[PDB]
Amino acid sequence: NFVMPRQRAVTVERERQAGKQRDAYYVTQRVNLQRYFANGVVSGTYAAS
Amino acid sequence: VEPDAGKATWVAASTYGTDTTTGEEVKGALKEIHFSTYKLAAKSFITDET
Repeated sequence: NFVMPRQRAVTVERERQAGKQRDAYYVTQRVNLQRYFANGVVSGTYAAS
Repeated sequence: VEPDAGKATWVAASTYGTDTTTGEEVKGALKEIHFSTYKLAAKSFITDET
């Protein structure tokens, strides 16, 4: 529990056509974070005053 | 017969791509020139008895 699923890692790609006096880099992955059961994380408070 | 070209507008020194703000040069039309050949003629005669 707390496991992060992914089906594409970080990749890096680039163009030039149909640019215009430019080269440009793209980076795109696929991922998320999931609370499996109900609980097992606790924090605060630690409020305000 | 083609025509001259052209004028290109220089950039504003800050606009280096997206977008370049240079001229749009319109594709020069090839102009036809056609030639027309006119005719003339003359005739003459004499009779064999003259």
